[PDB]
Amino acid sequence: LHKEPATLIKAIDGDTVKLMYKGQPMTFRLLLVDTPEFNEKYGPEASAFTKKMVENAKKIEVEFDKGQRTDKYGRGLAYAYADGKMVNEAAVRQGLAKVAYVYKGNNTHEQLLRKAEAQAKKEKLNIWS
Ligand SMILES: Cc1cn([C@H]2C[C@H](OP(=O)(O)O)[C@@H](COP(=O)(O)O)O2)c(=O)[nH]c1=O
Ligand SMILES: [Ca+2]
Repeated sequence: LHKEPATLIKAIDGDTVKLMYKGQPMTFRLLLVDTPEFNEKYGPEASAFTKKMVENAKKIEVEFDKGQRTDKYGRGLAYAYADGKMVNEAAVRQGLAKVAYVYKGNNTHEQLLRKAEAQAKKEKLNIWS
């Protein structure tokens, strides 16, 4: 896979963010994860975690997987990086996202993220407390 440039337009919630990619505004949905909705338990904490990570980054990048690059709602589907650190992984590692929505052929980082979930669960963090 390849990292590509993007810039933050606006944080949205734990697993979606609005970015400018190739000069166009897009909502991105993070691959392979599910955060609680803002209205649910840990939702506000997941939103705040992803907001801080993307707002504090000097450099945002997106990395598309091998399959679909957009979903049925027109959201980009990607791995997002903040100063080199994967947001999708970091939210799972802190127990603020579950591994989810693992579709065949857009699942390059599945094992990396399942290892992060196992660690968060062993630590009883957040969702796993
Ligand atoms: C993450 C992901 C979500 N989606 C779709 C499945 C779900 O459809 P439904 O809306 O019909 O439930 C929705 C979940 O996104 P949210 O968790 O952002 O609600 O997005 C994909 O199609 N591909 C993906 O990789
Ligand atoms: Ca969600």
